[PDB]
Amino acid sequence: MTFAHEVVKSNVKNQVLFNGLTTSKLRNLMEQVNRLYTIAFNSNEDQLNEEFIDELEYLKIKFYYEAGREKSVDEFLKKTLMFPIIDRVIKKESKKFFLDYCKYFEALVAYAKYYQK
Amino acid sequence: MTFAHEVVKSNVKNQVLFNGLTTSKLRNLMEQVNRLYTIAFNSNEDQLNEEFIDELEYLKIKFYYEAGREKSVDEFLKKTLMFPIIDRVIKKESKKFFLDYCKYFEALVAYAKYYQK
Amino acid sequence: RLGVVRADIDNLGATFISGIPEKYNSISRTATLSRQLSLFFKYELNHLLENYQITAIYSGGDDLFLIGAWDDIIEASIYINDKFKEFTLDKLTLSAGVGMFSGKYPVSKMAFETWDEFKKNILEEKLLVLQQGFSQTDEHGKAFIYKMLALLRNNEAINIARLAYLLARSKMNEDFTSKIFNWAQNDKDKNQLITALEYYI
Amino acid sequence: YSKIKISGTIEVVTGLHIGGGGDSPVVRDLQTKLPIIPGSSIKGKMRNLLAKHFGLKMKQESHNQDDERVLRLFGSSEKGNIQRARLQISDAFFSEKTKEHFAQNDIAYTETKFENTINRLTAVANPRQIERVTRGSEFDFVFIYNVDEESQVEDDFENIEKAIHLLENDYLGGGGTRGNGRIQFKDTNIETVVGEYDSTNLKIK
Amino acid sequence: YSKIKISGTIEVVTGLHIGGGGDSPVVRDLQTKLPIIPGSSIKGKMRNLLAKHFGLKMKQESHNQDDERVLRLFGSSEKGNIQRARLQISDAFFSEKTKEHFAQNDIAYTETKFENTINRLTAVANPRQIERVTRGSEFDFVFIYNVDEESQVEDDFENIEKAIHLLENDYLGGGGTRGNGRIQFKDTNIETVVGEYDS
Amino acid sequence: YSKIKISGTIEVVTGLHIGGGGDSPVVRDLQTKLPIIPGSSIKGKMRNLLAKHFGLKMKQESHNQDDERVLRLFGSSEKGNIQRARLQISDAFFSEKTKEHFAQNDIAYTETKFENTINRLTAVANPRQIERVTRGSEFDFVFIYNVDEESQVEDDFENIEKAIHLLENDYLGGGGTRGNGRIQFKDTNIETVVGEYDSTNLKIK
Amino acid sequence: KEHFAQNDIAYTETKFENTINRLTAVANPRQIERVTRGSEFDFVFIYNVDEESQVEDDFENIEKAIHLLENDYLGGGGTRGNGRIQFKDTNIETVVGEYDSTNLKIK
RNA sequence: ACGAGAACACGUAUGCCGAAGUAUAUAAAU
Repeated sequence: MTFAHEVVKSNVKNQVLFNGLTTSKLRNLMEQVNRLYTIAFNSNEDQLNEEFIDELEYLKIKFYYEAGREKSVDEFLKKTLMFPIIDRVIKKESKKFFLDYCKYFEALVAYAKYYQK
Repeated sequence: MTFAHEVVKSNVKNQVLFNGLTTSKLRNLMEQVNRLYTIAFNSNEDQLNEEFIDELEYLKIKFYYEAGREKSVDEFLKKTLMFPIIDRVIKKESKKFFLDYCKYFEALVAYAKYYQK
Repeated sequence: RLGVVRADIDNLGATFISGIPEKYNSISRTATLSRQLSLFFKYELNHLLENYQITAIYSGGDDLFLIGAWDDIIEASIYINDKFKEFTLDKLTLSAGVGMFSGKYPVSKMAFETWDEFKKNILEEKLLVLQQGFSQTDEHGKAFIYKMLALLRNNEAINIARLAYLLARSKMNEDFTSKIFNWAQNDKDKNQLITALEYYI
Repeated sequence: YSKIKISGTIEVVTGLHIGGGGDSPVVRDLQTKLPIIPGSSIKGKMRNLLAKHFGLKMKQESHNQDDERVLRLFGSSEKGNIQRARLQISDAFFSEKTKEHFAQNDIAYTETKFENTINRLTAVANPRQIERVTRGSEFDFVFIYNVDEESQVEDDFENIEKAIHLLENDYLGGGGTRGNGRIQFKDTNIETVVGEYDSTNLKIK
Repeated sequence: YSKIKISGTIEVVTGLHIGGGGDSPVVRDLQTKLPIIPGSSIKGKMRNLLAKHFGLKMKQESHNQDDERVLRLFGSSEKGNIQRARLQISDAFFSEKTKEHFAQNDIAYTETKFENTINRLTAVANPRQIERVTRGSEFDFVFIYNVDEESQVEDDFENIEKAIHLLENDYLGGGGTRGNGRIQFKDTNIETVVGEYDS
Repeated sequence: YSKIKISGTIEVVTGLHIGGGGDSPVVRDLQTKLPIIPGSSIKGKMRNLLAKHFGLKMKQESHNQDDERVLRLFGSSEKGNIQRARLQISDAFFSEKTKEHFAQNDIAYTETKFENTINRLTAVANPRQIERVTRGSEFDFVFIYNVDEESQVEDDFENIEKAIHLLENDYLGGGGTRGNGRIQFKDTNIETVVGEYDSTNLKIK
Repeated sequence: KEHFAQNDIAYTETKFENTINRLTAVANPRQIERVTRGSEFDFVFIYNVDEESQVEDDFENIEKAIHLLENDYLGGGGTRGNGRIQFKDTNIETVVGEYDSTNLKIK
């Protein structure tokens, strides 16, 4: 996939990023992701426990609140199909897909941090 | 492509190397490349597994992130044509070319370590 | 181990018969030439050997068959070549070979086994600087040197890079490591450094 | 040649910050990717403190030659002396109860706390983020004690007792003076895994 | 060798905002989800004020070399001279009695204070928000003093006592100027825990 | 004449540092580029501890002569009273199950633990980095015990069982006192490979 | 040879060893050159059956010999952890005389 | 009826032994 690099390069507009998005504006998001991630790591089976599915909904709630609070985060999440991805994750409930999600989001962060003021 | 391997001596300036590049910020790259090298050693046939390819994708993602974090490393990666060779390796999906790349990276790294404050 | 050096005069067939053409080939004169060669090979061979842990096994005619300690054998062989080049006024030359053989070997089998380039370049230049460096930096045991040997023996460029890095991990003075690296780059100087270090052990 | 095993539990009073792996992460394991306190830190801290407790000269401060009883406890074998350590400190692991309780309360193990380094004659407070383990977490530890000589176990155990108490009113980890690293020891147990030595009158608190 | 414990309790007097986590929240203890005072804050307010009360040369400011009494009291080793921190300030947490009283009297743990912005020549009202910790609450803290010289303990303790008074009069945390940061100390207790020192 | 096979796996509780290649790496197999535990390591540590178990004289220590039973187990054949060795300790190979496991969960085989050191009178830090085999990885080991005397079989097995226990509580490799390399054994097994000698009543914990 | 050249693997390993003096606890470094793991050797045995009525017996014996070696070592340090070998792809053919070899078996 | 014939470059020992990812620096000026 790595459609992330395409989105970030397309958003290099005039030197603004998604209309001025910054990595420190993502912090809690990634933090939350990382938490789930390590929990996700400790589990063995691919079937994700109901508590983890509730935590996935909690991660989506965080994303929605952050998008509502900051307009630039909203644009980023909207274009990046982040909410579609999360919904599809919730539908799938499979660990491997979740790990793929983690990688994609981390790539997003890395590419964005690649082009910053 | 070996001119990019002896260019390291061409980048010995005054008294910093690659604008102050140190192996302390490049150790992560060596570990990641070595981890994939052992997986390639386990692989018997030439045609790389798709999960291995995604591993290459993650590798390049790490490359971009490391270039973003540190400027001298960014100069190293760009001035040595790291990303094009990475993409080429991904394109070729051949083990043997991958080993060639790893040897190239090893030469770069070692030569870099030879010259350090 | 023991060292054995065997040497023969190269131009002795011509010297004994043709010697000096057309004007001094008197019977007495070639006799005196023979006499000088004999007296040298039977007296100087006694005198010069004083400082070497060597036993004289066969000396005479044009055959020199000497055995002793490897280092002592090499050193005395050098000494004997120089002394000969003095006494022959650089007119007669010798070809000599030294082989290292394990102790208690049947010598009847050792015998059948058996210059300025060697003296000035290898022993005089490389050997001394390597010795000084290894004197200055300790712990550099046969492990470190043996890794060097491995690096040199596989003559490939990636091995050149490996040798560079390994040298970097040492703590030898930059001049010493750079000299070894420069010597390794040159095929002739690498072969010479290899020989010097093999002598080192 | 018997071996006395010591088990116990590290309860983290304030934040704990090893920071071995580093923007600069703490030591976090690999099979569970849960943070652990590498023993090397534990042994070093306990050793430095116990050395301070006994005498320590500037010439002694030169090259880490320390008081002889401590030396017997931890081993130097440096001045051509035959001294292998009789007390080995292992690593600590994020014990299961901790993970369980935190999961059933949905709490992270690790916090990021942000600091503002103020510069004099500049009035600029630069933000530096430090990652530290959350409070109330626990690890389990095992120490191994070796009896090289019978009539010295009690004397060495007295030195251990002092060093264990020293760690409870000190900081273990990074930069404790900014208030991170306070720990305690609980549920001490002593057993002799191998041998015929009695460890019942023996106690650590 | 000897270690000196200090047990005591801070009471908050004016609204208090440290707000490390920054609608601009305050630091919180994650196992309790409750306010704390990151003892780093104590250390910093302390050292800054003490430098202020002692000599603080402009060159000394630029070079961050602090007064020798200050530097020795808290350890710096930034000028090359090895110096170990002689006092550690740890964090602090809510008191059991404080939390019990809050629950009994239904006292909220945090207050949101509106900060209205008024501009001259326009007087345009754009409220801002900020959070404060409930005033009057008490935290239990610890100060651990280490003895490195049996003759320096008295002088170091004298400096600590005067500094405690300075911290009480001044403001701790951010927005000290607007009325956030006045705390008091109570129930100081002194007791050496390790060693044979007389206190 | 019988040869008795012992099989099982070695589980790394805390990181392992065999590290014969010398930054400061671990020994690796050259066909797979994977960690190994050379049989010299295991065999020597077993001999060392089991010898220390029994009484050893100062002269015996200097001449490496040990107790008659340990020697008969391990062989000296150095002077005079020669004894042909009896238990051949094979090497250890990074088992397939753990290789697949790490691949599936994307886990490194080996970590680079960063460590530090505070020299005295300077308090100045000089860092180091040390490679450690990731914990929980499993090695396969094979022991071959030979019956040079039928009468003594359970006694020899009991001796090596004590050495196995000693290894578990202690450590292999380096950094043992600093925390590295405490190991455990799992799924041991015995089966007579050559001869006509039963091995059912045999056991090794 | 072809596999190693392709995979760029050295043929021979240099193992570092160490020995500990007791009552001194000093370190004495050692170096042993070992053949690489996994290499294969092509071996040839020749058995001249001088007695038709014994060859079966002999092969049984040779079988046992081979079998023992399967769980034992060759060369030095075999107690110390080197030299275990394996036998694969054994084929037996008659090359002199007219004696059948379709029933002789060695693993 | 081959300067032959028999003959494991074997047996002992491992990478140790000590090192603390450490040293100050307010989530801040409305």
